[PDB]
Order: sequence, then C-alpha cells, then structure tokens
Amino acid sequence: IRTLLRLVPAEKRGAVAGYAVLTLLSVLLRAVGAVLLIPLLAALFSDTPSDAWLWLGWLTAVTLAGWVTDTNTARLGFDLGFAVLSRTQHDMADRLPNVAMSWFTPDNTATARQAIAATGPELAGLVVNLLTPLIGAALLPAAIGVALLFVSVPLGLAALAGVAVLFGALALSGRLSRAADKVAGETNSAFTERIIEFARTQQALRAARRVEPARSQVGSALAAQHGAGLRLLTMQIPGQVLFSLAGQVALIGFAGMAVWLTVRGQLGVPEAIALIVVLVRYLEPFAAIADLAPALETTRATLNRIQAVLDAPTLPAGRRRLDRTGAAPSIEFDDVRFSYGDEVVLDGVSFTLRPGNTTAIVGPSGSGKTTILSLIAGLQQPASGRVLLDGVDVTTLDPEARRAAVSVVFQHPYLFDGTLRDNVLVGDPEADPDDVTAAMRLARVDELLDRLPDGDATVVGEGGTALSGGERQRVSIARALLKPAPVLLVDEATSALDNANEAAVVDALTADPRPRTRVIVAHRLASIRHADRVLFVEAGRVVEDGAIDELLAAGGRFAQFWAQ
Amino acid sequence: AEAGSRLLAPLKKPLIVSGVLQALITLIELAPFVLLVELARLLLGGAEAERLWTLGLTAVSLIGLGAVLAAAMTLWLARVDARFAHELRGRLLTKLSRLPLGWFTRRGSASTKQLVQDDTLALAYLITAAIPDAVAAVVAPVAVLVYLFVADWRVALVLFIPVLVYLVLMSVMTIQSGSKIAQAPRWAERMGGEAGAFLEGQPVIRIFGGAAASRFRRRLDDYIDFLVSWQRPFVGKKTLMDLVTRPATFLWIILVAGVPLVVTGRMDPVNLLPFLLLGTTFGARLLGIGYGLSGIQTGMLAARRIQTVLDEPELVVRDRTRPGTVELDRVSFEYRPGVPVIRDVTLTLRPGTVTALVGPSGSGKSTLAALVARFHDVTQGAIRVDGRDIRTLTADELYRRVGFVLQDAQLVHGSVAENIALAEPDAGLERIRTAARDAQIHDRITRMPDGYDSVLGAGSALSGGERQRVTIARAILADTPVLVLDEATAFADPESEYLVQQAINRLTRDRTVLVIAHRLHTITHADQIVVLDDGRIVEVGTHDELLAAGGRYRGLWDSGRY
Ligand SMILES: Nc1ncnc2c1ncn2[C@@H]1O[C@H](COP(=O)(O)OP(=O)(O)OP(=O)(O)O)[C@@H](O)[C@H]1O
Ligand SMILES: Nc1ncnc2c1ncn2[C@@H]1O[C@H](COP(=O)(O)OP(=O)(O)OP(=O)(O)O)[C@@H](O)[C@H]1O
Ligand SMILES: [Mg+2]
Ligand SMILES: [Mg+2]
Repeated sequence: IRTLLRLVPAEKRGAVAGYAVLTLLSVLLRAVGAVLLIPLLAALFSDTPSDAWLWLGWLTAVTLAGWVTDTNTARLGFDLGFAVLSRTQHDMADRLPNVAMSWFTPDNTATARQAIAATGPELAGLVVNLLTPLIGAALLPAAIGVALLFVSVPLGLAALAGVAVLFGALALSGRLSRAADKVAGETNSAFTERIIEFARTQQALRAARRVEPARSQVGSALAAQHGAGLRLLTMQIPGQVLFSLAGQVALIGFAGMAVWLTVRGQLGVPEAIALIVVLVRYLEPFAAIADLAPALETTRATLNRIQAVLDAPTLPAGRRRLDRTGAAPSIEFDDVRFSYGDEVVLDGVSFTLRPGNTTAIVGPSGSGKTTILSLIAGLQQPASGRVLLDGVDVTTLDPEARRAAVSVVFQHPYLFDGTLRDNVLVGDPEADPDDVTAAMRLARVDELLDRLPDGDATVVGEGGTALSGGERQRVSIARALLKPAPVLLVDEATSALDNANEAAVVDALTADPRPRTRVIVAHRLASIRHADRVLFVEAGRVVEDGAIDELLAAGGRFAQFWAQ
Repeated sequence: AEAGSRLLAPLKKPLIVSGVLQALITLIELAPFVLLVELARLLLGGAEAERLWTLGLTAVSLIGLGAVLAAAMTLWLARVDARFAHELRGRLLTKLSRLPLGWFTRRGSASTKQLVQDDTLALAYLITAAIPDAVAAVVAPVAVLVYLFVADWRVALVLFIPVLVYLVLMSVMTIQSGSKIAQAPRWAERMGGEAGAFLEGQPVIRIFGGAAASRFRRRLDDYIDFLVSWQRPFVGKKTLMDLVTRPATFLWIILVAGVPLVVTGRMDPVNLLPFLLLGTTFGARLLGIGYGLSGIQTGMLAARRIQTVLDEPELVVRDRTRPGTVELDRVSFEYRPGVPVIRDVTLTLRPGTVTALVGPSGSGKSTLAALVARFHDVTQGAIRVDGRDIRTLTADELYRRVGFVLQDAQLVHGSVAENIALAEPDAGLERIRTAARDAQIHDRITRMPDGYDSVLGAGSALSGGERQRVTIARAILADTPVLVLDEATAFADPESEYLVQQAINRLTRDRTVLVIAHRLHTITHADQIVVLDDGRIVEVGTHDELLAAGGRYRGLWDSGRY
C-alpha cells in the first residue's frame, strides 16, 4: 500500500527496510521449501533413496530460516504497526487543537472521530494481520513459479501464467466491490453519528416523539445502513466468483502442463506427484487473497480518514512572544474582518483596550459578541486584519504564548467528564490548593461543595450534563479564574445563575486580585457593573461605545436596548 | 452464558444448520485429496489412463463444488447475521427509547454508540463464523488424523507435536489475554468518551491546556500502553501459532519422520502419499478456531452487555387507568439514592394559568419539569395530567398533552426545518414558517444560504440565542395543551425576549404554562409564583404577595439590583 509508507515515522524507515528484506526472504524460503519437495521425492522414489538426505537437509535449513525470518518480520511488523499507531495518533492529537475551526464540519467531525476511533487493536495490527499475509500470498505463487524454472521452464511459465490470472482477479475484485464498499462506509458512519445525536439529544427527541425507530432519524439510518450492508454482501459476489475462477483456471493450467510434460517424459511420475503438493501450496494463496481482499478496502478507507485529519489546514502561527508574561496586555482590533462561509460576522471592527482595565460588550443576539471574544482568544483568525496583544499580532505569535495569554468563560459552559475539581484544575494544573480554593470561592463554587454530597469530587457527566445549568456555569468560571493569564474574557456568565449567585460572580469577576485586561460579554445592565468602558456591537460593527452613565445620558441605541 | 443464550435464541436453527452444513462442507473439501491420493497410487502402479482421468476430473470438480458450497454458505450465513444485527439494533433503539434518562446521563453517548453499533458488530464472529469454525476445527482434524492414523501410526504420532504445541499456545494465549479482553470494551468506551469530548470541547482545550496538557492525550498514551501490553504477548503468540500450524511446518515434520523411515527398510514411500496430500491440509482449520477464540470472547461479552440493557427497567406504561390540568401530589425524586433533590412538592397547574417556578440555582426546578415530561419516574407521590396518571399514559398520549423547552438548546443534525418540524415531521412548510415567525427567528433563517434547508450539524449555523429560538419554534409547532418553558429566552436580548414572550402569551392564553426563569422581573405577571428552595415549596403566591412576605423571593428580588 502507498499511504502507509507516508504515515510511517522517519525514524522507523530503517526498520521498514528490515521488514521488506525479511518478508521477501520469507517468501523465497517458503517457495524454495515448497519446490524442494520435487527433487526430494524424485530422489526418494528412485532406486537410491539415500540421496533424499541432501534435500531434506536443505529443507530443514530453509524452513528453520523461515521461522527466524517470520518471527523477526512479525516483531518488526508489530513495532511498525504500533509505531505508526502512536505516531499517527499523536500527530492527530497535536494537530487537531491547531486545525482551523472551519474544518469541523459534521462530516469532518465524524472523520476525526472515526480516525481517532481507529486507535483500537485493528489499526495496530495492520502490518501483522493484513500486509504480511497479503504480501506473502501475492508473491508466493510468483515465487513458486520462478522456483519451478529450475525444474522445468515450461512448467515455471505455466505457474507464472496462473499468477497473472491471480493479479487480474485481485485487481478486478477490488474494482467491482469498491463502489458498494464506499456506500457501506458512508452509511455506517452516518449511523454512528446519529447514535451519538440520539443519546445526546434524548430529552428533545422524546418530547418530539422522534425517538422510536419507526420515526427516529437513527432508525432511518439503521435502515439505510442495513440496505447498504446487504448490497455490499451481494456486490462482493463477483469478487468471490472471480477468485474461484482464478483458482480453478490456475489449477487447470498448472495441472495441464504437468500432465503434458509427464506423458511426454520430460517429468517423471514422482516429480508429477510432488507437483500435486506444490500445486496445493501454490493454490492456497489464491483463497487467502480472497479472504484478505475485503479487508484491504476497509483499511484503505481507514488510512484515508487518518490522512484526511493529518492534511487538515492548521492555523497560522509564528514564534513571537509577549514582552512580559504576567503584565496586562493591551488588546486592539485593526479592521478585523471575519466570516463563517459566505455569512459575514464582522465588517472591520476596530477598537483598543487599555491594559488592566475592564471593558464590556453588549448587543443583540447573533450580533457577533462571541465571535469577537474568539478572535481575541485565538480560536478563530481574521480573513483580513490584525488582533494585537500588547502590539504583537496574534497570527505571528507562538502557539504556547497565545494559549497562555488568555482565559475565557464560554457562553455554553462545557465541562469534561470527570470530577468537579478536575474541571477547575484545568485552568492551571500546577496551582497549589490555596489558589484553587480562592478560584472556587470567587466563583461561588464553594456553595456547590457544601450542598452537593461528594463536594469537589462530584462526578460531572458528559459535558456538564450531571450538573445544573448554573452549577456547571460556576465550575466553568472557577476554571477560567484559576488560570493566571493576564486576559479574562466573559461570555454570558449571568445566563444560568440566580439573582443571588449572579451578583456574587459579577462582583468577583472584578474583585480578582491579579491584574488583567477584562472583556465582559454580559446580558443585563446590572451584569456590566464595575465596567470602565462599554462597546455596543450591532450588525457586526461597534455602532456605539462609551461609559454606562454617558451612554444612558445620551439616550442612543444603548438606552433603547434596555427599553425593550 | 444465560445473558447471551437468551439473546441468541432466535438464531437457534440457523446456527444448528450452519454447524451441520460445515460438517458436510469440510468432508467435501477433504474428498478431493482422498481422490488425489488414489490418483497418486495408480500412477506408481501404472493403471489404465481412463481410470486416472476419472479420479482426476472428479477430484478437480469436487474442489469446485467444495469452494462453491463453502462460498455459498458464507454468503447466506453473512446475510443471516446482517439481518439479526439489523433486528437487534432495532430492539436496542426501541429499548433505549423507553429507559429513564438517568440511564443516558450516567453512561454517556460514547457508551451508547458502543452498545448499538460496536457491541452488535462484535457479535458478527459469534454468529457468522464461531460455530462453522468450531465444527470445522473438530471434524476436519479428526477426519484427517483418523484417516492418517490408519495409513501409518509412526508419522501420525509425529503430527500430534504441532497439534499439542498449538493447543498449549492457544490455552496460554486465551488465559493470558482473557483479562485484557474484559478490560478492552471499557477502555474503548473511555477513549470513545475522551475522543468525543476532545472534539466537542475543542474551544476549552485550545485555551486551557492545549494539545500536550489535554486529558485526551494523557488517556491516549495510557490506552496505547494498554494496547501494547495486550497486543505484544497476543500477537507474539498469534504468529507462533501461525508458524506451528503452517503447511510447511507440517510438511517438514512429516518428511523428518518419514524420510528416515523411507531410507531404511521400515516404510514404503507410497504410504507417505496420504500425509503429504492430507496432513498439510488441516492446519488452517485449527488456525481458524484459534484466532476465533478471542472473537467468541468479545462476542459473548458483547451479548452480555446488550442483554443487560434489554432487561433494564423500562419506565413501563401500567394499565391501572380539567383538560390541560397537571397536578403534582406529594412528589419526591432522587437522581441517585440517598440524596433528596425534590422533597414532597405539591403543586397544581390549571388551564389558562401561567405558573412561575423560581428559586436558587440547583434547587430542583428543571428536575420538576423533567418529571412532568416523564424523563424520570417520581420516587414518591404521583403526577397526573388531565386527571390521568402519567405512568398510565403512553408516550404518544403523554407528549401530545405537554410541550417542552428544556434549557439546553439541543439541535439534531439536519435542516432547520427538520429541527423546527421535529414534533410533526409531516408538517408543511407553511406551518414551519409560522412557528419560526412566532418564535422570532424567521429573519435569521431567511438570511441563510440554503434558506430553510440549511444544515444544523456539529457546531454550525447558529449562536446560543439563535439555538434557543429554534427550540421555542419547535415547541410552538407541536401545539400541545400544556407548555413547559425551562429558562426559555435565557440568551434572548430584551428586544427579542419581549417579542417571544408576547407570542407565547398570544398562543397559550388558554393553555397551561409552566415558566421557569431565574430573571424574576420576567415573571412579574404569573398568576402564581412557586418558590422552590432546596427541593421544597417554601412559599407560593403572586409577585406582590411574595415581596410583602419578606422571604426567599424578597431576598432574590432585592439582590437582583446589585
Ligand atoms: N458555527 C457557526 N457557523 C456559522 N455561523 C455561525 C456559527 N456560530 C455563529 N454563527 C453566526 O454568527 C453570527 C454571530 O454569532 P455569534 O456566535 O458571534 O453570536 P453572539 O453575538 O454570541 O450572540 P448570542 O447573544 O445569540 O449568543 C450569527 O449570524 C450566528 O448565526
Ligand atoms: N442528571 C443529573 N444527575 C445527577 N444530579 C443531577 C442531575 N441533574 C441535576 N442534578 C443535581 O440535582 C440538583 C438540582 O438539579 P436541577 O437540574 O434540577 O437544578 P435547577 O434548580 O433546575 O438549576 P438551575 O436553576 O441552575 O437551572 C443539583 O444538585 C444538581 O447537581
Ligand atoms: Mg454567543
Ligand atoms: Mg436547571
């Protein structure tokens, strides 16, 4: 195969050659071991059987050297399979946090999930279970043919004729079944994605009665997945028939040329009898290739998914760094433009944030507020224009410095499955417990510790599913505040919290003792308390901006926003 | 396994047939070599040509017959499995449609996908090839070895040596990797969970920790370290079994035990013919079952995991056996035993009455809404809609009676129309636009490229406020007697929130409504405001009455102004 030699490490290319040399050597030893029965039995049946010892000794030397070769190529294939497994997986794990957000379409996300889901033993045992026996079965009929040229040239050519039939059948079997095998993979992938939606969206589906398989989209996907599954089973009938014809055609050719030589005296009777066993050894790779041929197309799709992930467009980056790690940077946008596909979110927003102060952003739903925060935090990047941290373009900044210079509170607080403390410690794992306790206290997560039975060991579910809407929001705020980065971004921290908890969190977002440049995306007039500056964003541009009192006195769009 | 045998009851007769058919097929596949042996004996004897032709052509045809029968049986037997997997995936999706939602939350979407797809797919070997291989590995070696035993015992007892070494290799491989086989599906679920959260929680990982510090990668390394420890001794034994059972190993050890007998006056070279022709044939039968023992183990465990879900408590619809009235009577609920979440709540919702359920975060208000929808079953007391117990209503009757918005704007992978029309998929575009216009999201959908067919896949096409307005659009189109709003318009700005609430008031002026909202100033006009604090009804009354009472609601209201 051609894609596996690309995914293989540059370190292991020495080991790849040792694999290739030994797998060829095993094929030659297996063919020579098969063909060594011809002179062995020819001498065994003769009037002097003692001459059989020479070929038996050669047979023992050839077969024991097979075991050493096949054991060594198995160890090498095991290493190369796991070296490819570790290498490809770590490259997908390193690349995916750098991939552009636009790459995560519903199809690509399924591809990434499937590619990551190939970490199981099936991909690890690629070389041992597929390529070693595929190469062995593809070349052993050819090797047995070449080994028979020493016995009789016309017979060796007959076997090579049967080899050409084999490779023809192998090429055609893949050709016929490829159209149906693609559809089987597409339908099976969609079925997986719909099971995940089915389990994640159980609440909404059940209320809408789209949960039973007769009416559910997962139930339809199971029907299409079954239709394509059965079609593939039928469309693989030509492949099995064609291999069976190839195995029979080669049997007639090899057996015919053996009897044509035997009657004419060019081959003795014992050589013909030995050739029956060599024919059987020669015919086994025909059936084995039929068993391995279906696996070749699945693995080709699997490596195509992994290669799709690795070829994904990473985000631009440089190697710059901020002047100071912990000092408050100045954030500014300079004709930043952005667009999700054809839809345009920002049309040249331009603003400047003084370092250490707190600023607020407000505007109608879908205006672009979370887009502005994502550009600040580096999740997105502009189609054109620049976002500067302390005068340093985000695009030219090192990934590690860019990641460490921002902590954000997301609109839809996602917590990873695991305990409550683990999600808090994600902000800064090295932090001592005194900083962790201070982070929780500021976020009113201490109230969860009192009320909840397991305290900080509370096992959150998938996402923040096993916590309240406000409880997961508070855990997210504690995670964000724990990170010591000098910029803090708040995206609807007031959405899911009662009036008492909202006031405590709003007070604590500004009462944090570290110096940071704060951007607040709030909802209420009271949620923007202690805000030095406010930016009104509407239709993708900052239409109005100023202080709370100044904008209220002006009676502009800001005042009309609260009037409903 | 009772949990597996109970599941594979429907395929009793397809499996018994496959066992018998493989018994005949292997005998048919061994028949040519018995003929080719007879062809060989007569060649030394120089018999008449037509006799040799008859043995030659019958042997070649029986090879064709055996390949056709073995091929045809694998076509049928694969199709039988594909039909059982389709049915069994149907049974699972029907079961999970009935379980309480506690099953889903404590389990995760990764474990369900393993259940529906990977566990059913794991049964493929157990149905399609386990009993064929088991019968083939029994009769073809037994037939071959017994025939070879009659031919010559000396070379026959030497054939035991590859066989016994193979048995020890497979027994040692099985006991060694058995523990790893049990731990394997749990590891796959955990990494399935970590892979899912890694893709879904990408904005978090991109900022808090990055690639190296990610808990996905730390688990990824641990999984690969589990795989290496599992697969090194396993693959290390697999190739040892391949080497021992190969035709070349049988052919070499036959010649080693025969050639010294041929050279001495102890065995004729003609009696070697059965062994060289048949003795090398039965290795691939033993090698099939040896590689299949792990497939059976994953199959039996997958069957046990599937049947364990198929006997789960089902949220049954019992046969015990005012319009729009919902009554909660002494209702108590616990997500897990030992912690009370709801404590003896008693509340009555009547037609044409807007009820506001407010209180501290984590007080249980969304849990009450979940009990009205019957995602979970109350641990005490009863819930009755229009005077009929919810546990007696069927899901179609229940969900035709109540409509829901659930605070988590989940959207299904499909068009916006396939999300707005989720309740009534047959509903026309004229209703879908009318629902969206009333939910105040039609302006957004018009500006999309595909219009009302634009796809809403993973993390696409909508923001948080816009995702909710789709969900309210869905609830409007369902058009049920009762409506339950769990923090609807939480992300909606005041200009849009007023328009949406005005639409809901217009649509539900004679419908039971249960508004849940933390913003107390948006529920100033509920005819009754229920205060839920720590899972109990601490006070009930109008807005003005609760302010005068000076209790929990007065504190929350005063604390709202900051
Ligand atoms: N993943 C996405 N793909 C395509 N368009 C998107 C995506 N996320 C948001 N949009 C669109 O971008 C525009 C602004 O989205 P954004 O997430 O910035 O909203 P927002 O300002 O946070 O609003 P809200 O108050 O509703 O949360 C809207 O048109 C929204 O539909
Ligand atoms: N699926 C769940 N599994 C376990 N505990 C849960 C689950 N859902 C909620 N809880 C817990 O039940 C209690 C109340 O949960 P619930 O979702 O009813 O809160 P709530 O009052 O609706 O919250 P909010 O006002 O923040 O939306 C809290 O302890 C919460 O942690
Ligand atoms: Mg947003
Ligand atoms: Mg809630």
